[PDB]
Amino acid sequence: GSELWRQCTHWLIQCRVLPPSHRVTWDGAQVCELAQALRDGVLLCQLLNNLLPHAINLREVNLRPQMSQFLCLKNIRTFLSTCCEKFGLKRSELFEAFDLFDVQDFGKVIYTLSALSWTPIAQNRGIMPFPTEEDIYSGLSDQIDDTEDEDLYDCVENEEAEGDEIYEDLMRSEPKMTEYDKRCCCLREIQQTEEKYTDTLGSIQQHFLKPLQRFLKPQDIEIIFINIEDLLRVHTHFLKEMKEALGTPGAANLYQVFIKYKERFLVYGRYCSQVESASKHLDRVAAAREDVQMKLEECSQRANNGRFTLRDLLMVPMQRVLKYHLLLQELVKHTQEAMEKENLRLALDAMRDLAQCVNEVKRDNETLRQITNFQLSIENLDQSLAHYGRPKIDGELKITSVERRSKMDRYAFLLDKALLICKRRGDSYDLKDFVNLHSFQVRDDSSDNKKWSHMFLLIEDQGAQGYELFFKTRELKKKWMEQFEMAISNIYPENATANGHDFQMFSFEETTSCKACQMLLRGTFYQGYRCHRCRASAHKECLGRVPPCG
Ligand SMILES: CCS(=O)(=O)N1CCC[C@@H](C[C@@H](CO)Nc2nccn3c(-c4ccc(C)cc4)cnc23)C1
Ligand SMILES: [Zn+2]
Ligand SMILES: [Zn+2]
Repeated sequence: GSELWRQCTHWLIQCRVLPPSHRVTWDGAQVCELAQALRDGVLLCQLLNNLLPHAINLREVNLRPQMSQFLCLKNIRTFLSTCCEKFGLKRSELFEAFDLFDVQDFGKVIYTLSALSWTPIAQNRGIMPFPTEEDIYSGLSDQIDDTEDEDLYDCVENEEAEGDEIYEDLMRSEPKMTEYDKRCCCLREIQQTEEKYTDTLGSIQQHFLKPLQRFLKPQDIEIIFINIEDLLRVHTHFLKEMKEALGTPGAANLYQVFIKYKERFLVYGRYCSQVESASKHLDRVAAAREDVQMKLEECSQRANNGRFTLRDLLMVPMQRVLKYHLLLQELVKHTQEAMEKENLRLALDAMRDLAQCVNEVKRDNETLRQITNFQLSIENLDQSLAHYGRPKIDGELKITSVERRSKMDRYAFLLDKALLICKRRGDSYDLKDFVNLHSFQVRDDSSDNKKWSHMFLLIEDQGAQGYELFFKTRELKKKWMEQFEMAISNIYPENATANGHDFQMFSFEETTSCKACQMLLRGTFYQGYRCHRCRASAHKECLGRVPPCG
């Protein structure tokens, strides 16, 4: 007998889609909060996965589509497509992507979730459908833009979950006391998981790599396996040197093994950057060749008795390097001697930085996936989008010239170095104007609260050409103007031109270190800045601390 959207919320909490502590759950919550929570299609996609195992492959979901209408619509459509394919819903029971994204018909989205709650697939899973037996969605268009909600995704599967299962299934150690005894439990775990790790590396080389060489070209082996044989080397040595440190009573040398191997573990950059490319190539040679497909089964049978496939095993190196800081965090907790706790604290710092190095590669690999998708959907685009930096924001806007008065309804893609003025042809987008942001600057003019009256300007440094940018709400103007400020700030960062330097956004392809903080320029895409004059490379926040140019 409660309003239908409140029933939907309760069904969503039951499907483990919404955190029970979420504001949407609370008394007094407005229907707009449910629309904001479902808008980007992430929870909706998770909802189908919670009802049906592998209804949606995580690689098909954009897990954080913050400022991208493009990524949001892809998610909503995936959710919608899976609904008729795997849940057997009719097109009449389904809503159109904009009924949710631009809250054109929110009731329809609720009806669809009700149809979904009433499907057997869900009914059987123990979950109570809804309803058991007015007009509040009309003002939704006006309220849809409101606050980044980090906590909204608490019930969403991480990208690294699949890999963490395979890792823990393998590293599974056999199963109160004092701090020293607990400290010894940590040391034992560090060695036991490392031994299994080095053997797992060995298993990949011996039962997969070497036997597959008879089936695959050296080219295919390089793509699929990368530097697994080099990782085996580093670890075979790391294992020997770590055991020596654990061999001497007291293990007050252990931390130095970690430090020495921090630079040696840089070989992971190569592994992390090519791992997904490897997986897709492995998946294709396997799908095309029945002989390779059968050999992989035999390799899996002879190595672990069908427990792990090669595809699962190749996810293990990224997981191991993420665990080092966790195994050291627990050890340092149970280390109650001032110098030894501080020595291991330095090793922990070195392993946390390696965990950040991992995550930077992952982020940049996700950014490239986004860029290549933008590229395919954008027509009349001659330029390669990867030369223009990171995507900042994308969606509909209204535009005119500085002198002109009549506004044109356009679609825009903002990246660090460029603004792409488009007009969509259904799903594809026509590039009408490619604005290079190098010569432009943002100017806001206060002169309100009328749809599309919220405007700022894009003015050229030569005063040559201009643009008046109009947005539906004051919230959308705020969102867009902040991203333009962020973009322009990345083009001309603080201290870019200091001490004779000409620091510009640069995408390093070779392993470079910051000339100021000595730390790695982490990642594979626009990692930082370069001065063409003295060839100095730095982090955005480090430009001040760089010695002068010549
Ligand atoms: C030279 C060959 S390459 O393969 O290394 N090569 C590829 C193309 C991209 C290159 C860009 C450089 C820029 O500085 N980044 C890294 N190099 C080494 C390592 N890395 C990490 C890293 C380090 C440790 C761990 C555990 C995980 C990740 C992150 N980021 C880089 C690098
Ligand atoms: Zn310089
Ligand atoms: Zn730096």
